[PDB]
Amino acid sequence: QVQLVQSGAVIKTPGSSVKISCRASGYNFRDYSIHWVRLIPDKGFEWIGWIKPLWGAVSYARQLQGRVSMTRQLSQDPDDPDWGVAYMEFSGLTPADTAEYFCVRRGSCDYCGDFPWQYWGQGTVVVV
Amino acid sequence: EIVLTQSPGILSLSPGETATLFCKASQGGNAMTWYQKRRGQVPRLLIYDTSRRASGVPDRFVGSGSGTDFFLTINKLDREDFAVYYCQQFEFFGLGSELEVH
Amino acid sequence: AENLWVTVYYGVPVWKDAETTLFCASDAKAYETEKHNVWATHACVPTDPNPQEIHLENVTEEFNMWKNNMVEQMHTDIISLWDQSLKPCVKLTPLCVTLQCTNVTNNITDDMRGELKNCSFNMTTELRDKKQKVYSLFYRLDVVQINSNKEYRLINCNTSACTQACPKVSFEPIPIHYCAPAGFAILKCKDKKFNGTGPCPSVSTVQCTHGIKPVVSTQLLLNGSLAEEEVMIRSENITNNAKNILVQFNTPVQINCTRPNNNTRKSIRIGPGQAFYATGDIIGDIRQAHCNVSKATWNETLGKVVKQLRKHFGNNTIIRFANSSGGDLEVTTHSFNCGGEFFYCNTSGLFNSTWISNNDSITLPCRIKQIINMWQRIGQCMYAPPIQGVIRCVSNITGLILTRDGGSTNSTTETFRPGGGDMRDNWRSELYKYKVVKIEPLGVAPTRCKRRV
Amino acid sequence: AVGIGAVFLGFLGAAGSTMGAASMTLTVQARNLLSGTVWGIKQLQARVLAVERYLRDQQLLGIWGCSGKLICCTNVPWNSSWSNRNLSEIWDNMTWLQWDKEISNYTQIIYGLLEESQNQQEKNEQDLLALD
Amino acid sequence: AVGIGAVFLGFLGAAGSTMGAASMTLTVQARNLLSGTVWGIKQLQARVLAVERYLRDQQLLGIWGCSGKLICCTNVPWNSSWSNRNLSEIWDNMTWLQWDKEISNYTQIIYGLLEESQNQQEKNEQDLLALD
Amino acid sequence: DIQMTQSPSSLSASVGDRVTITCRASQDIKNSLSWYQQKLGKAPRRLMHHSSTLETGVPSRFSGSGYGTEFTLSINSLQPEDIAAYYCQQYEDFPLTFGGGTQV
Amino acid sequence: DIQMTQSPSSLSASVGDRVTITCRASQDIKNSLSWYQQKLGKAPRRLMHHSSTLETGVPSRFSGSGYGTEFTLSINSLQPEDIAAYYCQQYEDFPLTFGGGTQV
Amino acid sequence: VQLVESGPGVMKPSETLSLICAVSGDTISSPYYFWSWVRQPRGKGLEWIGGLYSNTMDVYYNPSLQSRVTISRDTSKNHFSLKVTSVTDTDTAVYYCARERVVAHNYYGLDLWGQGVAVTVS
Amino acid sequence: VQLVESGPGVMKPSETLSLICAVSGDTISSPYYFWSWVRQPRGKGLEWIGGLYSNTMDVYYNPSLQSRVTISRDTSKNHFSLKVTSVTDTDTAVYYCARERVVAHNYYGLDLWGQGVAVTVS
Ligand SMILES: *[C@@H]1O[C@H](CO)[C@@H](O[C@@H]2O[C@H](CO)[C@@H](O[C@@H]3O[C@H](CO[C@H]4O[C@H](CO)[C@@H](O)[C@H](O)[C@@H]4O)[C@@H](O)[C@H](O[C@H]4O[C@H](CO)[C@@H](O)[C@H](O)[C@@H]4O[C@H]4O[C@H](CO)[C@@H](O)[C@H](O)[C@@H]4O)[C@@H]3O)[C@H](O)[C@H]2NC(C)=O)[C@H](O)[C@H]1NC(C)=O
Ligand SMILES: *[C@@H]1O[C@H](CO)[C@@H](O[C@@H]2O[C@H](CO)[C@@H](O[C@@H]3O[C@H](CO[C@H]4O[C@H](CO)[C@@H](O)[C@H](O)[C@@H]4O)[C@@H](O)[C@H](O[C@H]4O[C@H](CO)[C@@H](O)[C@H](O)[C@@H]4O)[C@@H]3O)[C@H](O)[C@H]2NC(C)=O)[C@H](O)[C@H]1NC(C)=O
Ligand SMILES: *[C@@H]1O[C@H](CO)[C@@H](O[C@@H]2O[C@H](CO)[C@@H](O[C@@H]3O[C@H](CO[C@H]4O[C@H](CO)[C@@H](O)[C@H](O)[C@@H]4O)[C@@H](O)[C@H](O[C@H]4O[C@H](CO)[C@@H](O)[C@H](O)[C@@H]4O)[C@@H]3O)[C@H](O)[C@H]2NC(C)=O)[C@H](O)[C@H]1NC(C)=O
Ligand SMILES: *[C@@H]1O[C@H](CO)[C@@H](O[C@@H]2O[C@H](CO)[C@@H](O[C@@H]3O[C@H](CO)[C@@H](O)[C@H](O[C@H]4O[C@H](CO)[C@@H](O)[C@H](O)[C@@H]4O)[C@@H]3O)[C@H](O)[C@H]2NC(C)=O)[C@H](O)[C@H]1NC(C)=O
Ligand SMILES: *[C@@H]1O[C@H](CO)[C@@H](O[C@@H]2O[C@H](CO)[C@@H](O[C@@H]3O[C@H](CO)[C@@H](O)[C@H](O[C@H]4O[C@H](CO)[C@@H](O)[C@H](O)[C@@H]4O)[C@@H]3O)[C@H](O)[C@H]2NC(C)=O)[C@H](O)[C@H]1NC(C)=O
Ligand SMILES: *[C@@H]1O[C@H](CO)[C@@H](O[C@@H]2O[C@H](CO)[C@@H](O[C@@H]3O[C@H](CO[C@H]4O[C@H](CO)[C@@H](O)[C@H](O)[C@@H]4O)[C@@H](O)[C@H](O)[C@@H]3O)[C@H](O)[C@H]2NC(C)=O)[C@H](O)[C@H]1NC(C)=O
Ligand SMILES: *[C@@H]1O[C@H](CO)[C@@H](O[C@@H]2O[C@H](CO)[C@@H](O[C@@H]3O[C@H](CO)[C@@H](O)[C@H](O)[C@@H]3O)[C@H](O)[C@H]2NC(C)=O)[C@H](O)[C@H]1NC(C)=O
Ligand SMILES: *[C@@H]1O[C@H](CO)[C@@H](O[C@@H]2O[C@H](CO)[C@@H](O[C@@H]3O[C@H](CO)[C@@H](O)[C@H](O)[C@@H]3O)[C@H](O)[C@H]2NC(C)=O)[C@H](O)[C@H]1NC(C)=O
Ligand SMILES: *[C@@H]1O[C@H](CO)[C@@H](O[C@@H]2O[C@H](CO)[C@@H](O)[C@H](O)[C@H]2NC(C)=O)[C@H](O)[C@H]1NC(C)=O
Ligand SMILES: *[C@@H]1O[C@H](CO)[C@@H](O[C@@H]2O[C@H](CO)[C@@H](O)[C@H](O)[C@H]2NC(C)=O)[C@H](O)[C@H]1NC(C)=O
Ligand SMILES: *[C@@H]1O[C@H](CO)[C@@H](O[C@@H]2O[C@H](CO)[C@@H](O)[C@H](O)[C@H]2NC(C)=O)[C@H](O)[C@H]1NC(C)=O
Ligand SMILES: *[C@@H]1O[C@H](CO)[C@@H](O[C@@H]2O[C@H](CO)[C@@H](O)[C@H](O)[C@H]2NC(C)=O)[C@H](O)[C@H]1NC(C)=O
Ligand SMILES: *[C@@H]1O[C@H](CO)[C@@H](O[C@@H]2O[C@H](CO)[C@@H](O)[C@H](O)[C@H]2NC(C)=O)[C@H](O)[C@H]1NC(C)=O
Ligand SMILES: *[C@@H]1O[C@H](CO)[C@@H](O[C@@H]2O[C@H](CO)[C@@H](O)[C@H](O)[C@H]2NC(C)=O)[C@H](O)[C@H]1NC(C)=O
Ligand SMILES: *[C@@H]1O[C@H](CO)[C@@H](O)[C@H](O)[C@H]1NC(C)=O
Ligand SMILES: *[C@@H]1O[C@H](CO)[C@@H](O)[C@H](O)[C@H]1NC(C)=O
Ligand SMILES: *[C@@H]1O[C@H](CO)[C@@H](O)[C@H](O)[C@H]1NC(C)=O
Repeated sequence: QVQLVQSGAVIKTPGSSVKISCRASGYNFRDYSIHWVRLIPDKGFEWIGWIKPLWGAVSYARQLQGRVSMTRQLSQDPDDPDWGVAYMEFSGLTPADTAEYFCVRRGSCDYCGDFPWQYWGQGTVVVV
Repeated sequence: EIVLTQSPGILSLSPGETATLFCKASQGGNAMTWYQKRRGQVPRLLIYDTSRRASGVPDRFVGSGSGTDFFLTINKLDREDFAVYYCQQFEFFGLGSELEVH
Repeated sequence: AENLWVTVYYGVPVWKDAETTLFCASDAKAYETEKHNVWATHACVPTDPNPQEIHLENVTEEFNMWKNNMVEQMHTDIISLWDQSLKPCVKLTPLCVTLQCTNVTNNITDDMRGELKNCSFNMTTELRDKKQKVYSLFYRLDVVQINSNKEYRLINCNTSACTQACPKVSFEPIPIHYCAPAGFAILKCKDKKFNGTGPCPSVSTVQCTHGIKPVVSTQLLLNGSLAEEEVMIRSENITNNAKNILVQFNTPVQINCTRPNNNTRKSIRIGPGQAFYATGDIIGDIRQAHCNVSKATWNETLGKVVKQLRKHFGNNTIIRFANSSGGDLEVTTHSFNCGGEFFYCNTSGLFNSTWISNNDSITLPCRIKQIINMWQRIGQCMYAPPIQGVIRCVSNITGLILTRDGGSTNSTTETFRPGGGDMRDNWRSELYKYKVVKIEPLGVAPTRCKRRV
Repeated sequence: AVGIGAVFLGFLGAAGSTMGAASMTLTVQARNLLSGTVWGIKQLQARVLAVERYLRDQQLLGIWGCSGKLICCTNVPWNSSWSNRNLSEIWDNMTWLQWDKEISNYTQIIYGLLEESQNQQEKNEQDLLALD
Repeated sequence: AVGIGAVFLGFLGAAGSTMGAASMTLTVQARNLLSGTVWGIKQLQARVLAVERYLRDQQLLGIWGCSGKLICCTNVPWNSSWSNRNLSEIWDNMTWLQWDKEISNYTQIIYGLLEESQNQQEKNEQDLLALD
Repeated sequence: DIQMTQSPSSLSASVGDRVTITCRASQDIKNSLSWYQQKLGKAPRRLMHHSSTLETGVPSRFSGSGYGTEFTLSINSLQPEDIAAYYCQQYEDFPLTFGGGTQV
Repeated sequence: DIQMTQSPSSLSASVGDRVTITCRASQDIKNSLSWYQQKLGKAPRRLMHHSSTLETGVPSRFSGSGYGTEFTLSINSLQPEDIAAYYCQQYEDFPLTFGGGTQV
Repeated sequence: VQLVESGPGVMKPSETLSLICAVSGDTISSPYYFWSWVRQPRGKGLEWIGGLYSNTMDVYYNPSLQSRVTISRDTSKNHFSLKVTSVTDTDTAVYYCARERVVAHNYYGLDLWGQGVAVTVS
Repeated sequence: VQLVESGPGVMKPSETLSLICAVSGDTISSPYYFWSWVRQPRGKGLEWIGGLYSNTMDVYYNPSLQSRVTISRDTSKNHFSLKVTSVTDTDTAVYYCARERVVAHNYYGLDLWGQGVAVTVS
């Protein structure tokens, strides 16, 4: 099994900064490029970001450069190279960003490309 | 950027049948991907790389197509699948195709 | 007659695409200074000189570099003989002691953060019951503050105790000639304009491949083999913003990089025969190590790569360059090896210009690490020993590694940012020209001939 | 011809020629099928994979109409449904690479007809040299 | 016959049949004689033991009257003291398993007799193609 | 490759009759035919294997005889469900080939 | 092995002349001769390959013709540097063999 | 025990006809059972496609249709598959997968069949 | 680009005749070039010794002198060497190394020649 756990729904104030964890376990972490996405009320989707965790190299969509960062932490022990933790620090909130965020993984399928994201997480809504 | 358009948008049909969604990318040859999402839950994957479904999803779902034109076929519409359906290549998404109880 | 008959023909040249192992070769010049002063001298054989390069006729062979084999097993092979050049060296588990550490005796200014920490510690001696107080110089990317008093520890010691490199073994790459086992063949495309996949219409079989030097780099793949005349980008595919657009150009950019801090090697005996090496005293004048590139060649080569990068996007496209965007330390810099030392040099000052559709030297600063964690495994560190003298080396920048940002909703500026990431793409530019095939003989073909009974 | 006017006899040397040109230089693909720590295990399994492939092809050649003969006729006639070509267009125009794609679906029926033709001919030689 | 009424052509598939039945399906025991850390040393020595056994049997076959022919006659008559049986009781009643026990004591005289017969016939062909 | 030929083709008899259908081969098979009965839109229910011994679940009102190449089916008491297809099929050498088709 | 024979042997013509020199083989070569011109104590400068098309750096005052086995060189405009050796050479099968020798 | 086939039938010519036959109640790894694919278009006779045994590797076809058809068999899903590439109009037919006894090694089998599925190619 | 040969020739019969030919300006590892050693004694004809290609292994000679002569080629010094063992008095000759185009693969070559050296054997 492959599991993604998020954190709970946070109601916030305007102008503030939020931190959403995304903790992953059940697989070999350093193969799979992790992505981060949003769902607004009645807007459909739009995509935020992507992170390779073997060195943590990131990129974004065009409307989020310089207010968001994503870091990661690997496992520092020689017994369990499985689990990884991604942090999304998100700063500069506005009433437009009132949404739910999902961290998400390209799965282990045989006809995968990259961008068919298979495994999703249970999601966190945030309202400012 | 490449803009998507789905063919039914809102649909309100009958169970037991077949339905072909069609999506229409603006430049062709793509890797086409299909998604089924229930309301207020995790979206999971239906079809990766335009044809082939995942493990542990029912084989009533088949994706087909080529070029700039991509069909999503469902045969024998069961009671579970009243949801919304999305189609995507990489960093964009469709508007959202909904299939409804009528 | 009209009733033709089958003959089995043996040894028809046809081929099919396959997957197999390959096999080394090197020069004779590597064996003159002998017996593991560089790696792979006890591993694999000398070549035949003059690789028998046979061009063919009227054949169109479909090449592909992105689903290619043989670039995976170079990535296993370099790691495997890296482990085979680190097995018989000395483990450094008695080094991880609490340090008493201070600044090096330098005129401190408040803005410049000091790169040298002079630590002294307890260490065992050759006799196990006597112990010595010894002192060393360390770089601030290799020491952490454990929690008035300032006691420090080495950074690896809550992960794994790890291994000193032997100063017998060198680090400069000898070329490796990859070569085919009996029953396979290696095909080379020889077109100039060739962007990766599809039919190449002039192929050549070869016995062994050409000179490939495995040189590790993160951005700015260096000492690489140039193109033929133009500048070519290559991609997996361009509009996906996850796979690395890698660009290779013709004329090199000469890059001079140096450490001027004059170092003294000092040997401390850990116990019986464990000759630990450390930095001794810094003489001369303490500086920061730095890389240099010439301005005019950089401006003209960046003009050539924006000229051949505009073809995939339309002609009215503003293209700028930013520096690297985040992550840890060995993807924001370009990181490279020079003569037995590791460098991590902050390349903000190269990739910063916009372009419009209508004596002179750039310097860039560079930090020095000593514990490296090569290929990001868990229980491994290679400790480099330090070398005497002012270290300097020249090299040739050839090819760059670029990932886009997700530029969206109609506005025609598209940023490019360098950041290498994966180790394979410094080899896949070196090996985009070969594929392996399996010969399958015994064709079957008709003629007008019947066997006598 | 040879020399300065040669379609090149090298290894795989005439691989895009017409099959009438590749009907001569045929030992040049045969004789380059033999020659050629933890690394020696990889080297030895390369060489025993090579000689196991060569032994499987010698054993598959031998139980048909030819032991080692390298040009080998047999006694099953040629079917129109396999190629529907004339002789002149495959011996005067077509390449072996393109031939192997034209007849790739018609493999593993020709080898079955070869096995039955050779086995029935060997029992015919057995009964012919038995009764005399 | 075949199919639903078949004494089964499988690997070792008719091993208890009579030798007239096992005289047909004979390539089926030939072609399954090739195919197939510290563990790879055991694996490679299994495969080179297999191909060394197969090469010793091909070389022992070849210096008798047949190179790779799979059904092979020669020029020495059959002695009464080896079997004392009729033809019909070994081709219509007896199995190959029982036959290998019946001629178990009469091995290593027949092979030397084949060697002398083939070597004298090869020198007879040598002088007969010499003197003309 | 062995061809099979089945005679007769199109039949319609009364109740309680005894119908015979023969079939012939192109080379000698001597022990090897099987008989199959296929109703309309259904799977073929096998009469028998090896032309002289029957299958369980089928009564004694069907029979097959012959030896060598020409073989013969005989139904001695015709029931009203017999208006269907029947097929003799060889199993001498690969490929298997059925009969032509019996329209009774 | 293939022998070659070059006829005639020795000439001395006046200026502006047209000299013809033929050579014959022992089996049919049909496309394959090359022509070489060697001055005194010097390397042989090649006239042509394949008997009908020329080398760069050599003018149109030389020619070769023929088909099959007998082939023929012609110089239509003799220059005073032509008093030298010439050779036709086969490249049909190994070994290559030259002509006899032209003393013009 | 019943043999269930699957596969929709309406397709375009020169394409990918694929049929699945699977067992419910027992397993396909039982020894000595002849597997057969046999087609029949309505108005025409019984046409033989494929036949093999349950417990070997060597597989057999009809040579007159052999470049169009291939068969497959695996026990991880207990699937028995027919594949047709380059379908003409002469394959609009009902199709039968069949499990038959071999009669020398099995007196105790059940001569199982599929129900036959109808594939129509325009 | 010029080919320089070397080797003095004043020796005794039945001995070690050795000649070196080398390139200056370019390299011998360039593909598709016919290499040749061809001798000529004065008063006698143009005699063919050896010829090979630049990019294979199989080498060729004249069979009438083949036990006397052999050839060698290596790119670490860019040497193209002639060896004659067991000489007679019929090797007092000028000797030429030659680089020729193969005309089906090379329209753009330079048909190169050495100047030839004179060997006199008493
Ligand atoms: C891209 O490609 C370029 C081109 O090769 C490459 O640059 C080369 O980098 C290497 C670094 O490894 C340089 O090699 C060193 O060069 C110095 C100086 O060499 C000059 O002077 C000598 C005369 O002494 C000449 O013979 C020579 O031709 C040069 O002109 C040498 O001193 C170095 O040798 C020492 O280091 C080796 C490694 O330890 C030892 O094996 C060797 O024995 C020498 O040891 C000496 O120092 C030890 C400690 O200092 C001491 O213990 C010993 O006793 C001894 O004193 C080495 O040859 C090379 O010169 C560069 N090339 C050029 C043209 O400058 C780039 O590195 C490459 N890019 C990348 C990223 O790799
Ligand atoms: C990669 O390389 C590039 C350049 O090669 C680096 O970019 C520059 O980095 C510096 C920081 O390292 C940037 O910031 C500048 O630093 C000055 C240092 O002043 C210090 O000391 C005084 C007194 O001790 C303090 O008051 C001060 O806060 C600092 O602690 C600042 O003074 C500069 O301030 C600027 O703005 C203020 C007002 O905002 C003015 O008063 C100043 O005069 C000055 O204009 C400045 O902040 C510098 O900007 C970077 N360059 C660019 C172009 O952005 C990268 O840091 C390097 N990265 C890595 C990872 O190596
Ligand atoms: C990293 O940190 C270490 C501490 O662990 C520093 O090491 C010490 O550094 C100081 C500064 O140089 C050294 O002190 C000097 O010692 C000289 C020699 O003393 C040695 O020898 C005598 C016997 O002759 C012993 O008694 C003594 O204990 C030492 O072993 C003195 O000569 C120096 O005096 C200076 O001033 C006089 C004034 O007249 C001058 O005439 C002299 O020429 C001289 O300039 C001074 O006292 C100390 O010895 C070091 N300790 C060790 C163990 O080496 C490192 O310096 C620091 N790293 C760097 C790079 O600075
Ligand atoms: C990486 O990205 C590019 C584009 O995003 C993509 O390359 C594309 O490949 C396909 C085929 O490999 C190209 O498709 C061709 O386009 C014409 C347009 O008229 C069509 O006729 C064809 O497309 C379909 O036809 C095939 C049969 O011929 C079908 O089997 C198939 O499903 C195709 O959909 C023709 O093949 C296409 O043009 C390129 N794109 C570009 C820009 O050249 C590549 O596949 C991507 N890779 C991944 C892993 O995403
Ligand atoms: C792939 O490349 C090979 C290598 O070149 C190629 O084989 C040869 O091709 C050339 C031309 O492409 C052929 O040359 C001509 O062929 C025609 C018909 O085949 C002949 O009529 C020609 O004869 C003329 O020349 C004679 C002397 O010059 C004249 O006397 C005569 O009157 C004719 O005018 C000439 O031979 C050549 O024959 C083939 N080689 C062989 C062995 O056939 C091959 O064709 C290329 N394949 C493809 C698919 O392009
Ligand atoms: C082995 O030792 C290494 C060094 O001794 C460890 O590496 C360090 O790991 C920490 C994370 O554990 C990295 O980050 C630091 O974390 C603290 C705590 O963060 C808090 O502050 C933020 C601020 O908002 C808050 O949001 C968080 O929720 C936390 O409450 C910070 O205060 C530090 O400034 C720093 O960010 C270090 O960067 C990293 N150091 C190095 C040199 O790598 C390593 O984790 C150890 N491994 C194990 C298994 O113990
Ligand atoms: C190298 O090893 C020596 C020997 O162990 C270390 O010296 C010892 O360091 C400890 C600190 O953990 C000293 O303890 C302290 O002593 C002071 C008085 O000096 C006392 O007030 C404190 O409460 C504390 O107990 C200890 O005295 C000292 N040993 C001796 C004999 O004095 C040394 O720290 C190590 N490192 C270096 C850089 O020398
Ligand atoms: C890539 O280029 C950009 C553009 O300059 C770099 O952004 C700048 O980076 C410096 C270093 O972080 C920032 O300086 C500040 O320094 C103080 C001193 O300690 C520190 O406390 C601050 O938090 C900050 O680090 C500078 O503000 C920043 N500029 C902007 C607009 O963000 C970027 O760092 C470069 N990337 C790398 C990896 O160097
Ligand atoms: C000795 O090194 C320490 C750090 O190891 C320096 O201490 C502080 O360094 C920071 C730089 O990040 C400065 O901003 C602080 O002002 C420094 N504190 C003090 C008290 O200086 C220190 O500067 C170095 N030198 C000395 C003489 O202690
Ligand atoms: C790489 O370039 C080649 C040619 O340079 C491209 O191949 C064909 O290019 C022509 C020219 O526009 C197109 O009309 C064809 O449709 C292309 N064919 C195919 C199969 O792609 C090729 O598309 C380029 N590929 C990439 C990844 O850049
Ligand atoms: C770097 O340091 C070394 C040694 O620390 C210096 O080498 C000395 O050079 C002088 C020059 O005449 C010699 O007399 C000494 O014997 C050398 N020292 C030793 C220990 O051998 C070198 O000069 C320094 N380089 C620079 C550029 O400062
Ligand atoms: C890198 O260093 C080399 C030498 O270390 C520099 O080459 C010299 O350049 C100057 C400037 O024209 C010339 O006067 C010298 O004759 C050159 N010497 C040699 C040996 O080439 C080179 O310029 C440096 N690179 C840069 C970008 O400055
Ligand atoms: C990176 O780009 C910035 C602007 O995009 C450069 O900063 C300017 O540099 C010019 C050249 O001296 C000055 O005239 C401007 O005043 C600078 N503006 C600011 C806001 O600093 C910067 O020089 C570039 N970095 C490098 C290393 O060249
Ligand atoms: C780095 O670039 C230089 C030129 O910028 C290369 O130098 C030329 O290399 C060829 C190949 O050996 C020589 O024929 C030229 O004569 C060289 N030029 C000069 C001026 O000497 C050099 O080869 C490149 N590579 C390395 C490893 O230094
Ligand atoms: C081709 O083969 C089929 C069956 O394999 C056969 O019916 C047909 O007669 C054959 N035709 C020829 C010309 O051999
Ligand atoms: C041979 O088979 C392939 C698929 O295996 C098929 O696409 C192709 O059409 C076949 N060849 C011919 C000539 O029909
Ligand atoms: C059988 O062998 C013995 C000796 O080997 C010989 O004396 C005897 O005549 C042989 N008999 C026959 C029938 O071959």
